[PDB]
Amino acid sequence: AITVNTNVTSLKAQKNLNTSASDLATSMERLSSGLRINSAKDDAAGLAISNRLNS
Amino acid sequence: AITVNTNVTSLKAQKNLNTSASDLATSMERLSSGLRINSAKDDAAGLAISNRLNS
Amino acid sequence: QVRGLEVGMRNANDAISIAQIAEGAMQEQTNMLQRMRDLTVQSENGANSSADLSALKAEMDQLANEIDEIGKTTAFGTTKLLAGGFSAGKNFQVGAQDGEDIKVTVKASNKSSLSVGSLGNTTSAARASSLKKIDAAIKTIDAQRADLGAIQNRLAHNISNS
Amino acid sequence: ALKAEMDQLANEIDEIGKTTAFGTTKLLAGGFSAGKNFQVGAQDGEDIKVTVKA
Amino acid sequence: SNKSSLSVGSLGNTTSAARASSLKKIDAAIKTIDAQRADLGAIQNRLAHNISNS
Amino acid sequence: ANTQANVADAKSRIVDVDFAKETSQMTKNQVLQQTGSAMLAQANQLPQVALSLL
Repeated sequence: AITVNTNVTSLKAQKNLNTSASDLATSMERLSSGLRINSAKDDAAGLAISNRLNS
Repeated sequence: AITVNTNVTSLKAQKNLNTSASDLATSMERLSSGLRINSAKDDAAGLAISNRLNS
Repeated sequence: QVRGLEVGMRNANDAISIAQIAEGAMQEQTNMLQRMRDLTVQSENGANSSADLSALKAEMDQLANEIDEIGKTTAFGTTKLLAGGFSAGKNFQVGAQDGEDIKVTVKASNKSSLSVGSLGNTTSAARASSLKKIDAAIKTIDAQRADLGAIQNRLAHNISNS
Repeated sequence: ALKAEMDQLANEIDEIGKTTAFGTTKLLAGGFSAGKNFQVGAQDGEDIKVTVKA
Repeated sequence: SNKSSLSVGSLGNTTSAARASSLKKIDAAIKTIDAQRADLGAIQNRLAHNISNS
Repeated sequence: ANTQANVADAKSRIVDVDFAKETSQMTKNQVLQQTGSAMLAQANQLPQVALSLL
């Protein structure tokens, strides 16, 4: 069909572009900080193990 | 999202860069002076113990 | 269904925001507890006198005051997050139909609930007791941060599927 | 800690299982386990069956 | 068809149960309007055929 | 500093526009404007069948 009111290819392209931008921002943060684990989003058990090793 | 009005990656990079600059300035001061304790910010009990040993 | 999924993704991003603020607040608390642990280990030195012990304890008290301040001050606009208002979680409807929702739970974390608000260092037994309670506090903050991280991962997958 | 994250992931697998719909009809809960027919031709019996299990 | 016959004239949102109740009644109202529009459309089709035959 | 970053992120999620979505909506409405203009210009020529009958 040739339709004007809905465009699905654009929706899917938007979602892919957003995923790529998120990944790039995460990498930029990790290079700026120098650490792999900046939150518990990253690795939760490693956070606690590293707190104990830090103590 | 692709936004122009707010940039959070830049905010976080600014904070990391400021932390690094502060640490470098502290180290430079300590090497220029030759002392570990330049203020009571550094070690408060050691300051008093060292005042008594100096007496 | 389309319109409800749009609003539900908005609610999910709100939940991610709340969890991210609280999780970031707990890191400074961990940092200050590590500092107090070092001060407590330094108190166990047979060359310290009462004046040195008083200096060490004055800094411990200031650190406990800042832990309490972070506990009562953290907010999302005007609603408090670390004071006990999320101890029984709040629901965010992340779908188009009723009952499709995720619960965000945060317990209170301050110098009174962490049991670090009355530590001493003037006697050997007091130092031992302070060491044990600081280690326990570090453990409980780790557990809270673990649960908030799991919630954030879950919300990411859910937004992708929507 | 590891197991707490495993449990949250299993909860989200269950949520996707019960939530997926076409408007208001559920798709991954077992309603298509014995498939439904769509008549794709002009005469009776010319049809295709779509089967989805829970 | 008005806010009194559709039962949407007193909806609340201050409590969890009030939100659930409001959701159910809004969905029901959408359904009843759909049914009315269906019957009016059938009537219009019928009148078209009848005018053609006349 | 931490809290300022997280709260500015939170506010941006609510207030700021999405360019990827909004440019798509703009292009759709552009095409619809051109189509509706053509269709209205063609619609204003319907009373000229009477001149043929006349």
